[PDB]
Amino acid sequence: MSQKEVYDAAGFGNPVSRGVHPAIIVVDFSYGFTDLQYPTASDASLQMSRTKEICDLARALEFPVIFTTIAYHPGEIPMLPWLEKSSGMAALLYGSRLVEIDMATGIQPNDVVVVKKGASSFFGSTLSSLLAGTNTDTVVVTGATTSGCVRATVVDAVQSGFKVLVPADCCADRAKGPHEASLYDIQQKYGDVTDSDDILKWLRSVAG
Amino acid sequence: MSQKEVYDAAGFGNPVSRGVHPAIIVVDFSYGFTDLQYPTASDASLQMSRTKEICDLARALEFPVIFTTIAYHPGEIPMLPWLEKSSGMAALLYGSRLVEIDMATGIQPNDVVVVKKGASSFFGSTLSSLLAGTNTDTVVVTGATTSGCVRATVVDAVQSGFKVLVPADCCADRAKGPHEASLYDIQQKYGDVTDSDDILKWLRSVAG
Amino acid sequence: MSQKEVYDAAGFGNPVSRGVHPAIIVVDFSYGFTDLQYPTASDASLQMSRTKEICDLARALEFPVIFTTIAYHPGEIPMLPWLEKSSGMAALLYGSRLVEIDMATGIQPNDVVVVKKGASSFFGSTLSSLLAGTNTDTVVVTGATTSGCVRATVVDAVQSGFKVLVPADCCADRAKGPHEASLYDIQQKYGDVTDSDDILKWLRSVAG
Amino acid sequence: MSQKEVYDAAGFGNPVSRGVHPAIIVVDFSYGFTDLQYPTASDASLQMSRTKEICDLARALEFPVIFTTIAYHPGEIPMLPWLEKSSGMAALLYGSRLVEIDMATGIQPNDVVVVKKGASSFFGSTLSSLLAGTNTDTVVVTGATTSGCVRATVVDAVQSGFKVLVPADCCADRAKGPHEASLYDIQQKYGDVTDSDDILKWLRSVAG
Repeated sequence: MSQKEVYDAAGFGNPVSRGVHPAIIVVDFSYGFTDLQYPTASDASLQMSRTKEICDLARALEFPVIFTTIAYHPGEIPMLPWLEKSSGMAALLYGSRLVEIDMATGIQPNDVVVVKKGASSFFGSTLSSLLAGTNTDTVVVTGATTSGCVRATVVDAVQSGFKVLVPADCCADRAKGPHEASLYDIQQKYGDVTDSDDILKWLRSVAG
Repeated sequence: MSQKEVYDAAGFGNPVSRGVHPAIIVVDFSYGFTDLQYPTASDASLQMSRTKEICDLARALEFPVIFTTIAYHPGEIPMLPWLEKSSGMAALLYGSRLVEIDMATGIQPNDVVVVKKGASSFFGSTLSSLLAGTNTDTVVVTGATTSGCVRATVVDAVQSGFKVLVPADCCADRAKGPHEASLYDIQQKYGDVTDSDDILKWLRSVAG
Repeated sequence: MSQKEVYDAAGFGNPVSRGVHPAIIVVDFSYGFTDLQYPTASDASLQMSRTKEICDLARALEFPVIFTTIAYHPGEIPMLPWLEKSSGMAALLYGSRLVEIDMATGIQPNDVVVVKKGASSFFGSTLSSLLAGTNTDTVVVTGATTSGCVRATVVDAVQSGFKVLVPADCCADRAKGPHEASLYDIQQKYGDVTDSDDILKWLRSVAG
Repeated sequence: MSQKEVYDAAGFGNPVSRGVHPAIIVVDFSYGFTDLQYPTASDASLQMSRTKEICDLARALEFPVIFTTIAYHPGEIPMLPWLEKSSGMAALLYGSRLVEIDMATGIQPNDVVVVKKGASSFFGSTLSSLLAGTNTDTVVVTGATTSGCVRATVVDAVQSGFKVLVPADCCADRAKGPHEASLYDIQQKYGDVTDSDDILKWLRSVAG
């Protein structure tokens, strides 16, 4: 059997039947991840403009739009073993520009920001409670990086009881390889990989 | 700059300074994932044998050895959106042979089994509590599959405050591509990828 | 100011605006907690019959009905510090009668049982995912004991994003004092304390 | 039999065998809970002074000292059902004086502050990860209020795998009844209730 045949027989890759209460999660489009002056950053310019379109529509339709950022207090750095492996993350300190949401996302004062300490937007955060509290059934995940925080957020979203959509053109990464690998795993096991055009049309449809 | 230089500059790929309270986590070496009569399974013959060596030594040294398995009640199936995407997992039912831990692992009567409903062994489970309760500082993660439950468990282990070691020869997957992509991401961001020979020598060293 | 005036000015004791997607959580009505032959048990006979009425109605109306039980593998006992304080709980072993749901609840084969290791039905369990996955917005909490597992479950339910109702006549405890104290705290801070008559009428109303 | 005999027979009230890696958790000694100009506050003058002694010693011994606070973005308010019941908490806004830690605690610039959205300091927060990451085995819990955030934090600490000590003279509440009821439940089921004198002597003993 080919890999495609193996995954098919294993029952992977089924489509998600989308719900009627969407929410947008924008994962770590902070300057630390989007401004190339910083060692941890990637080129996310196109991805942020696509994400802005999605968020602008969702916000106007009164669907939840939630941004995430990784930020640390100095005393937390030696306490968290993730920062031993991923030591570049220690630069993401409260009060620094690195932790601020990139303005290219079109973030507005109303928009809730959730601060987290790991990869997943759900881990050690209030995110699940906000989604459950707004009766969310379907999440659209965007952000940086595809192979890191985005993939981790996607796994947690489906595990938490939410259907997951991922517009590939809204996900940025440091390299094509890990980007493609995570989108494959997501499409097979965790959510539907699609594009912003689909998302936009879909959001208009559920509002209608 | 090259991918290697980008990840280096971003602060990834640092070694783990190993602790002195090890625990072994054996992720989903149930018959459902190891016996090729089931379409969800992979060839894990070598991997289980190497995992057995690690577990036997750890158990003899009184380090926690914890096995995980995915099992569902019929009523849970329509409740969990993961099962929409990965519908093959719905075969993993309480009372079935699919959910039983494969005896090739060497599992003993008093070894703890954690039942979970998703990919990560930590998600919606008692795992973090067992490890914190035993003052564990370093986990060795093994099992099936590398790109699925293993990877998810590794991300959660480091996020939960445990240093992570992953012996690659103890991890099985249904395809080479996803296996290697996950090992890459782990080595960069989440833990140290190594082999069973290293783990065995290391466990004896902490015992000494 | 009187205590009543203090709590009122502090903004406590507001009513809950009930949602339209109810679920019933039956906390630890296992024989270990309901059969007086066991040291950990209380008289829960009246409470179980009221709970049975609620569950029978909810089940027939196709609202989720979920039972919880505390059960341990022998190897878990030394790992969990809760069992150092509450050592009677160590008797609740898998395969024992103590962990079985009391038949007086009217539990049916279809009903999902969630196994947990602590007080809260949400802690280290799949409960939140089942409720989110069924688009639940309002939970009715019943079980044993009011001051222990019930109160803990109630706190976690509201924290998790669900509105909470507690029929007092469905909650059993070892003594009146702790029972009354927890119902007070719940009414002030966490949910609406009411009775089974109210719940039954309310469930019929949302179905209608 | 009497209540005392019932709790004894049920296996409650056992002493905690204290560990050797202490951490201090200071629960919500923010101005919102300690400054009587705010209707959510209680007199915590003595309690903060005794907590300061514990924190000063722990900090000098390089044991983690972690402060918690409840803070909301305006957008989060309609999302969290806890705020429907306990509407006074909606005053606890980012940027306000209400959410700042009271300087009477002795809090130092590099002491870690964890922001949370509910009662328990562990719920939807990074707290468990910080404690596991520092190999903490025993927590001392202090703060406001005994029957609310303190109690919830204590339940979660033991559930999360940490032994719990609660110096009663470091816990403040807005009424005597709930304070005593919570201390009773804790002493029976979750941790050891003691005083600051004991904690100070104990901390020096583990240091020796």
